[PDB]
Amino acid sequence: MLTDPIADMLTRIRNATRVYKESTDVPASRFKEEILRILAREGFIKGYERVDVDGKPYLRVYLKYGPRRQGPDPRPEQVIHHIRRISKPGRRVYVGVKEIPRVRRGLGIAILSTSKGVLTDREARKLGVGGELICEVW
Amino acid sequence: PKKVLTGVVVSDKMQKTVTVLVERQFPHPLYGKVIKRSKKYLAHDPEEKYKLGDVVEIIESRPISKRKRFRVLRLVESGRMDLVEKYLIRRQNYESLSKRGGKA
Amino acid sequence: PTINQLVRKGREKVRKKSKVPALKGAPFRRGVCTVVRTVTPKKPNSALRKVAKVRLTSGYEVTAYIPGEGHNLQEHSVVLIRGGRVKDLPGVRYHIVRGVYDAAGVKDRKKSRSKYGTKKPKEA
Amino acid sequence: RNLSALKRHRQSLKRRLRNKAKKSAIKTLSKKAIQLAQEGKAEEALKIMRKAESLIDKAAKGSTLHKNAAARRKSRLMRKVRQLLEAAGAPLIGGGLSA
Amino acid sequence: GRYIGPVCRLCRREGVKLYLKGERCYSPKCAMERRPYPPGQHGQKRARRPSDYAVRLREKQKLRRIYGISERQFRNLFEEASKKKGVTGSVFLGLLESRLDNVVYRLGFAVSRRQARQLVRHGHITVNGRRVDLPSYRVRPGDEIAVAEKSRNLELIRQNLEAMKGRKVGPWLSLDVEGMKGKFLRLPDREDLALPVNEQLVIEFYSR
Amino acid sequence: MVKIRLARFGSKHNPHYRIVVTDARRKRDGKYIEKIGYYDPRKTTPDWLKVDVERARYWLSVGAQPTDTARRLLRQAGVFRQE
RNA sequence: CCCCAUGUGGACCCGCCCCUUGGGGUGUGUCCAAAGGGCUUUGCCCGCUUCCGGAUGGGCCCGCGUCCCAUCAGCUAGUUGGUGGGGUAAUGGCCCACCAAGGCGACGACGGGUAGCCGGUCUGAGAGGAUGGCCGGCCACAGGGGCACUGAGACACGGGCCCCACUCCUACGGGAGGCAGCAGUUAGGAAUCUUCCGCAAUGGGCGCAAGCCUGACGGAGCGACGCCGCUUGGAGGAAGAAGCCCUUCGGGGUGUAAACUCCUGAACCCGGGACGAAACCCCCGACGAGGGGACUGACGGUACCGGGGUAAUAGCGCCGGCCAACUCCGUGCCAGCAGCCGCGGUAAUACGGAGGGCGCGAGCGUUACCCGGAUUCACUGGGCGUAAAGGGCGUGUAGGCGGCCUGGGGCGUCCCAUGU
Ligand SMILES: [Mg+2]
Ligand SMILES: [Mg+2]
Ligand SMILES: [Mg+2]
Ligand SMILES: [Mg+2]
Ligand SMILES: [Mg+2]
Ligand SMILES: [Mg+2]
Ligand SMILES: [Mg+2]
Ligand SMILES: [Mg+2]
Ligand SMILES: [Mg+2]
Ligand SMILES: [Mg+2]
Ligand SMILES: [Mg+2]
Ligand SMILES: [Mg+2]
Ligand SMILES: [Mg+2]
Ligand SMILES: [Mg+2]
Ligand SMILES: [Mg+2]
Ligand SMILES: [Mg+2]
Ligand SMILES: [Mg+2]
Ligand SMILES: [Mg+2]
Ligand SMILES: [Mg+2]
Ligand SMILES: [Mg+2]
Ligand SMILES: [Mg+2]
Ligand SMILES: [Mg+2]
Ligand SMILES: [Mg+2]
Ligand SMILES: [Mg+2]
Ligand SMILES: [Mg+2]
Ligand SMILES: [Mg+2]
Ligand SMILES: [Mg+2]
Ligand SMILES: [Mg+2]
Ligand SMILES: [Mg+2]
Ligand SMILES: [Mg+2]
Ligand SMILES: [Mg+2]
Ligand SMILES: [Mg+2]
Ligand SMILES: [Mg+2]
Ligand SMILES: [Mg+2]
Ligand SMILES: [Mg+2]
Ligand SMILES: [Mg+2]
Ligand SMILES: [Zn+2]
Repeated sequence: MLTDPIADMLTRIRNATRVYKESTDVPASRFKEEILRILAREGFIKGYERVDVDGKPYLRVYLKYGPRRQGPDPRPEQVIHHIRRISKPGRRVYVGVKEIPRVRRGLGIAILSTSKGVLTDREARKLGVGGELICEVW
Repeated sequence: PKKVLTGVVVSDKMQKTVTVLVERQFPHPLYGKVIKRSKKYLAHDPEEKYKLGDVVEIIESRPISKRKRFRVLRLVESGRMDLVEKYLIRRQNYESLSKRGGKA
Repeated sequence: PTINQLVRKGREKVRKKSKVPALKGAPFRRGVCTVVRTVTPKKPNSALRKVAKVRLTSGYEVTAYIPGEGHNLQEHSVVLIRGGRVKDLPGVRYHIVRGVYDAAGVKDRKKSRSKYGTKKPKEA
Repeated sequence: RNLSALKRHRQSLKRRLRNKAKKSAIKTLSKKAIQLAQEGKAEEALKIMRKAESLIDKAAKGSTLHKNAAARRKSRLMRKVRQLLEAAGAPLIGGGLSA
Repeated sequence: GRYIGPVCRLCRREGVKLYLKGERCYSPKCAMERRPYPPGQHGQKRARRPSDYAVRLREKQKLRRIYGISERQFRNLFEEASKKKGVTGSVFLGLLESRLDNVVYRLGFAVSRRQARQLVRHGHITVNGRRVDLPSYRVRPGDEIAVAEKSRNLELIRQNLEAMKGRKVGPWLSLDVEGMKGKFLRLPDREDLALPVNEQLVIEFYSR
Repeated sequence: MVKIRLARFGSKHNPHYRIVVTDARRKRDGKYIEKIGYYDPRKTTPDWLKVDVERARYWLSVGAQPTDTARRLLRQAGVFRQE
């Protein structure tokens, strides 16, 4: 079965970007859409949009890359150099507002899920709350 | 506060006493995942009220017997052997894994 | 191993094994000489290594190296063992402390005297 | 040798004997009474009970019975008695018994 | 007992001038004059590419032999300067320059650091009146460091305080050559010292 | 019996007591019930005797029995002055 | 020590009320108190009795946490529960009679091994690992085993009884002992101190007080055992003594080091000499608040102050690489070195000495052990095609894990306040 929907999505994204896909579909879920909202706002993805594949709901994720490069291998630098799942089924990970990590010395983010909604580490710290540590992106 | 607990009556085989199986959860001190252990308490049932399968609230009390420091505060939800089953089925595997072996 | 597995079986802590059953794990042990033989080296090395069977107060009967240019150990001489094997002599796990008990220090030792237990020579 | 405070042991023995003597009297009378109530004889069952009650409270006066030790004794003496007296009793003397 | 032994030989090993004698270390004889090569039967032979250790080692030995201090005491100052807030490097140097025996030297009372050590030791020194014979004594900002009255007449003290006429003083200090007084204004900063030292490597050496 | 007394906390030749409320039976330097003051025998500083008279009076309020020397210090901080 | 009385009151039975496990009130019945002593002696002091309350200390119960081995898998009869009862300050199989047939276990029972536990300590970037000595908190024990008495309190280290072992006295019947208190002896061990001073200070027991007792404690003694501080000098002083080492025999090194000159002056001497001590007590005043007054230090004639005053201990490890420090000579797979790799069989920076050097310095080095380096048990932070590592395959129990949408709950999870 599909054991971890959230992890499935981060991977679909990690996988598509590595081959430079423009778009990329992932089965829609309220929660997954909540995450994508941050991904866009934090500028990691051009954005995303609801779509119907074979009749079922999906979320097109519009990938973003750096510009073309010089020398051999003109492949663009990724905008999403990283993106790793943390809390996972059978090893849930929650943090207090004092334990919210500082990803990549601030240049990267961390998406938490708080009783105040899905926020980034900075947002969470502001609202002074903690919660399940969904993932880490940079 | 006299500690209050909730569990299931997995045994009604004694007089004025019942065996409540209180479940508990928590994060492993080193590996963090939420593990789930469980303990059986012998609770005092004077009226012989509570029956096998009942979910009850146990309350810290004054000793009643040796190995018996809890009284059945109240009933939370009656009948539901789906739980007693787990407990019994688990006791059943014990009936082996020694010199023979537990079914399946 | 899965997290749930780690929870079940968990990691096993490593157990170091001593290399010097000078028993009591004591720092030193005193014994009595039995045989002041002279073994030969191993693999490449060659020479007449001076050794000594010792009856320890720890109840053990062991073989010990006798460091130094020349010794004075005999049959029933009391000695002190300090632990430390000798790469060439299979079976020798301790050195004998020179300058203690019946083992006299090395004569004419003008350097690393701390070892070879020799007092400070009075410069004329 | 000689820690003149042996005197303590010396006195312990007396007190031991003094106590021991109070209690045996107590027990004797207690049964004595319980057994009278037992056989249904009202009157003298209470009369004796009162003595028991007295000796007990006095035992608690000094350090013989002392404390609730006295209380326990008294209570576990009026219950048994009044009940056993339910054999056509009718607490005459009604001594230690609020009729 | 802090070293005590041929000293212009350290000057030589560090291949750099060390003022471990105040005077003379000027008069064409600090030995670093026409003989800046290390002491011993090998001094003149070619030197090999030092190891990272060798370099960090030599750097610390320098900074340290400059204040004629024992590794033991030196180290503790460092571990102290490591805990306290602020660039360990300089903070460390600050504490080194706050030694009563150093200050005395810094204020011209003594010609060398050794000499100053003795003046402090033999009681010839003061700190806010009360005399202090502890070379490791840590001078704070706002302390008068005067010469002992009874010693103000000492031949030695009169010469040095004399030649001290005109001679300027560190910007973190100040002295009244009259009553032979002086004040520790503030903790010197890395810039205030023209030390042929690179604490960078000293910190790194205690990192190993 | 609960007392108000001194507790050696100094060091060799540098004694520093702690006016304390402890049970008569403890080590003198054992676990007290509450601290209520301190005393520097040698007045090595201008502040050689604090007493928090508020609290003392409370303890005396209920059986606290002061060592003689403790009382003498409590008096100094006018724990008794009833003006 | 006892009896009678007085009953503020309190205890017990029963009834009732409020409370809610045995908490508080109330009515009848019953039951239960006491000791005196001292004076500045008609008053004050010390003290006695009953009850309620505080304070302190403690017993008992419960949740959670607390090593290794599964080559220990089943354990259990007072065993699990019940009813009545004993015992206790009190709950309870704690103990007893009777009844029931239960209780525990792979979420590791039972058994074996190891170990007092904690605040903390060592290490570590941390997580963690190791540890629990000194100091403080708790527990346990007092030659081994068992037992109770007296008491508010003990099953009672310097109290009692019995059994056991051992030591001593014995007129051989029978007795007396227990340093895991301070000091000390002996044995064992690589190894661990003075049969010291004092009750002055803090604390403790009794006493109205004076005061007595206090190997608790405050001190001094020994031991670089550890930490910290300090000395063995400072300045000048040759293109550079002698000796010793090396050399291309020109010279280079030890080295401003020395010698010598001048300066300061640890030790040591002389004089002064302490804090820690203010109460208790006396006097006035009400034995109160408050005021005044007197006594008292082991350390110790020590710290410290002032005067005088001598240049006045240096050692230990290392110099092949890791690792900072190189030459000659001797030796010849020897004698030896060695943590690892290794070095020595006639040119050895690796053995021994010397000269020179590096490190550290009243220390230096070794041995032992813990943490580190070791992400080499990997949670942080590892792996399994061929390096060690996928179970011969399936079916399936327990267990671990779980698609999309909505609503209730709020157990996990997050936040605030508060107590600890
Ligand atoms: Mg009788
Ligand atoms: Mg490190
Ligand atoms: Mg009467
Ligand atoms: Mg009278
Ligand atoms: Mg209370
Ligand atoms: Mg019972
Ligand atoms: Mg043990
Ligand atoms: Mg690590
Ligand atoms: Mg740390
Ligand atoms: Mg830690
Ligand atoms: Mg710990
Ligand atoms: Mg001990
Ligand atoms: Mg013994
Ligand atoms: Mg009693
Ligand atoms: Mg004894
Ligand atoms: Mg011995
Ligand atoms: Mg005293
Ligand atoms: Mg006293
Ligand atoms: Mg000189
Ligand atoms: Mg006195
Ligand atoms: Mg080198
Ligand atoms: Mg050697
Ligand atoms: Mg040769
Ligand atoms: Mg070597
Ligand atoms: Mg050599
Ligand atoms: Mg590790
Ligand atoms: Mg590996
Ligand atoms: Mg293989
Ligand atoms: Mg296969
Ligand atoms: Mg295979
Ligand atoms: Mg098989
Ligand atoms: Mg299943
Ligand atoms: Mg789900
Ligand atoms: Mg589930
Ligand atoms: Mg829901
Ligand atoms: Mg909640
Ligand atoms: Zn120079």
